Amino acid sequence: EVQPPLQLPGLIIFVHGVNSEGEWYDYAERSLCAGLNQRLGLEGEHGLKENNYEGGFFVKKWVSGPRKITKGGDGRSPVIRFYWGYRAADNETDTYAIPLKNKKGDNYYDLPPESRKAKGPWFWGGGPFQNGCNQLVSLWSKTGFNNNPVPLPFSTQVLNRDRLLSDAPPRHYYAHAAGRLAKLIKTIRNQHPEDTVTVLSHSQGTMIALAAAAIEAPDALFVMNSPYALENEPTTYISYPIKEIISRKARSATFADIVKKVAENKTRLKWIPEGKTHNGLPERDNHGTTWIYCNPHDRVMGSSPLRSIGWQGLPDTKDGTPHTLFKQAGDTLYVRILGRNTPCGGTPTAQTHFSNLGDGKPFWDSTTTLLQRATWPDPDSGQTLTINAPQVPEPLTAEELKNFDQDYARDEKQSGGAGYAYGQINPETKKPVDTDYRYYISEEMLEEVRTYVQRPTDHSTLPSDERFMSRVVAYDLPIGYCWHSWDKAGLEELRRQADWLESDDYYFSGKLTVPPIPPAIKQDVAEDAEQRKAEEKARLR
Amino acid sequence: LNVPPPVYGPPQVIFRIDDNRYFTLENYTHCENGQTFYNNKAKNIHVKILDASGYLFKGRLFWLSTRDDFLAFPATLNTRHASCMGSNKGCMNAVIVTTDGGKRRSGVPYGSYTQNPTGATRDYDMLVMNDGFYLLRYRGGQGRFSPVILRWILSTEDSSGVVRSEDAYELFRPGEEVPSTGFYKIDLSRFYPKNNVMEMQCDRTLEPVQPSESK
Ligand SMILES: [Ca+2]
Repeated sequence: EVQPPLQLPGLIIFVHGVNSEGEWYDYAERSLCAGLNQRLGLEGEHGLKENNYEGGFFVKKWVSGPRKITKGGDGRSPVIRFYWGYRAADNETDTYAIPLKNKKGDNYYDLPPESRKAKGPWFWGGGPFQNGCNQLVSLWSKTGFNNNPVPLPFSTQVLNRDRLLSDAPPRHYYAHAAGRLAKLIKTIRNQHPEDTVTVLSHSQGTMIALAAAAIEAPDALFVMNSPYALENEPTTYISYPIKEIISRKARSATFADIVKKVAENKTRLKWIPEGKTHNGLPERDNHGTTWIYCNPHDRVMGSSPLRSIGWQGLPDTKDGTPHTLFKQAGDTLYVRILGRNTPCGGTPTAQTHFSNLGDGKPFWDSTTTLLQRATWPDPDSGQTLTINAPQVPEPLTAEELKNFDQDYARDEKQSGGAGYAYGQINPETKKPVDTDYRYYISEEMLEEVRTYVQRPTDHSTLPSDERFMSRVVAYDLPIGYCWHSWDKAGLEELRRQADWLESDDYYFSGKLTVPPIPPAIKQDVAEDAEQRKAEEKARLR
Repeated sequence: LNVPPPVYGPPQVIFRIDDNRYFTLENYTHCENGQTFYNNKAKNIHVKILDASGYLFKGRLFWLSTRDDFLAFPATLNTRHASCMGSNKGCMNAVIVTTDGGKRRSGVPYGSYTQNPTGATRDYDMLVMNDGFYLLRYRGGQGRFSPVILRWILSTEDSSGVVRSEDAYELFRPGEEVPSTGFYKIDLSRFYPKNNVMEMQCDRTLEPVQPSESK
C-alpha cells in the first residue's frame, strides 16, 4: 500500500436543479477531476480522482441508490455534492398532487393511507418542477405555482386539461435551501480560511446558488442553464404576483451586485499564475469570477415563457455593442456558449452567432408546427453573443459539436410494452426508458397515451458533457495559491452537511429556516399592474 | 408508410470466447445495430442476448465462465441513436443476465447516468466467472488505474438471478485489507485469454449498402 496526502486545490459545491437528484454529478465530477489532473500536472497516485457512490437497484421498480460511498470508492475529489428538495409537513402530505418519495425510494401513491407517513418522511429530491422562477425574490414567495387559467413547462410531460400541473406548494423551500448553502460556504470559511470555494449550479439551482452569493458569496460562481431573465416576459406578467414582477433595472442590478460580491474575494495572500501551459497559454488565477454557461438548444430555457440567460446568455444590442450588464458587473463576469456548429473555449469573439447557427438547419431541433413554434419561437433576427471568456489549450471545434443538438431518435408509434417511450422498457438494456415514470403516473386512453416519446430537451447536455468539463471548465476553475493537506473526517462532515437527507431538520421534522432577503436582491416592481391585464385579456380570446 | 424492405448483413463473430463458444452479431444494417446471439456449436445453442449491437461496448471482456446456462453480456446504448439522449437524467448502460440458458432475460443496470453510453464503456473491464461477473470502472485521467470493483453472484431470491456481493476485491490477495482509495492498481494478466481477444471487433466491409428511393 502507498498512502499519499490529499492537498486539494479549493472545494467545489455541485448544486443540482428541479426534480433532480444530481444525475450529472458523477460524470461531471469524473471529467472535471481528469481536467484538473492534466491542467495542474498531477500524475501517478498523486492525481485527483472521483468518488464512486452506490448505484440504484430494484425491489420490480426502480429505486434511487443510497447516497453512500461504495466499498473502496473514496477518492481524492474536491467535490462537495450539495443536495436540496421539498418535504411535506407532518399532516399535509397529499394536499399537493406532486410526486413524493421517502428516503428508501417508495412512491407515496403506492402505499395504503394508514401506512403512509407512519415512517419515511415524504419528500421529493430537488423540489416539485412546475415551480421554477426567473428571479430571486420569488424564492421567498409565500405562494406556490397556480395552474388556473404555455406557462411553466419542464419537459417530462406531454405537450399539445392540465394533467400533472397540480397547484404547487409555497416556494420557501427554495430560499431555505439557499440559506443552507450560504451556511455551508460560511461554515467552510470558518473551518478553512486560505482555501477556495467554488459553487457550480444548474437549472433552478442557480437561483439557490445565487441567493447564497448575496448572503455569503464564494470565491467563484458558475451558473449553467440559468432561468434568470432580465426582462419580464408576458408569461411572467400573467403568472407571478404583483410583488414578484421585478423591473429590468432591478434584475440587472441584482445580478451585478451578486457578481461584485463574489468578485470581492479576488485578493488573497499569495497553482502558480507564473505558469504557461503546453499550448503557449498562460495559466490564470480565476478568483472572484462569475461564469454563465448557455445552451442554445435548451427546450426549457429557450421556451417563450423563459428565454433566459441560460439559453441566450447576455445578447448584444441592436447595433452590436456588448450587453449592458458587462459594464455593470465589471471585468469578472464571463460568458460561454455550448451549441452545435459552434466552438467552445476558443479565442474570444465579439458577435458570436446565435440566431443563425451556420449549417442550414433551423434553430430548433424538429420544431415545425404552429404550436411548437409558439412554445419555442426562433430567436430575434440576427441576435449575437459576446464570448469574453478566455481560451483553453484544447478547445472544442465546431466540427466536434456538429452533432450535439439531439432530436427524436424514432418518433413512430409504439407497441405498448416493448418500445422506446416514457413508461416502457428499453428493449436493449431491459431497463425502463425513464425511471421517474412510476413516481408520476399517479378509458385507459390517457394512461394509454403514457407512451408519448418525450422530445429530448438539451438541458442536461451541457453539465454532463465530458469534453466541456475536462477541456474548458477545468481551466475555468480558480485555484488557491497555497494548497492544504486536507482533513480525514472534516471533509466527510462537509458532505454530510451538504446532503439535506443527513443534516436538514427540514427533512427530519419540517422546520423551515428561511433567511432574510439580502440587500443585493432588489424588489423594485415595474409598473405592471395595468400590463398584467393586457396579457390577461388575451387569454380570454 | 410504403416502407422499403431492409437488407441485413451476414452473421459475423464480434467476440470469440473460444473455438466452440462465440458471440455473433446478425440481422443488422451496420455494426452499431442488429442483435447479438450466443453460439455453442457443441450444444447446438443459438439464442438471442442483445436487441442491439454488441460492438457499442468498447471496453474489455474476459470470459472465464465454463457454464452455458449462466450468461452475462454488456447492454450498451448508442450515443448517436438512443431515446434517452437529451433526457434530463441521461442514459444508463446495463448488463443482460440470464440464468436459464437464454430463454428468460433480465437487465441489471450499472454505471452512472450519462450523455455518452458508448463513451463510458471505454473505461470498463468486465469478467464473466462461473460464479457471476465483476465490473471494474477506472477512475482518474489517463491509464486504466484506480478501479472500483462491483461484483454480482448467483441467487435464487431475485428475479434477475444475481445480487451484488459486498465481498468483492478478491482479485488481489483476498486478505489485503482494501483501503478507502482502492488498490492502485490491479493486475488482470492472470485472466488474459489464450487467443488474446479483449475488445469487441466488427468488420464494416460486410455492412450492406443499398441505393434505393431516388426520389
Ligand atoms: Ca436536442
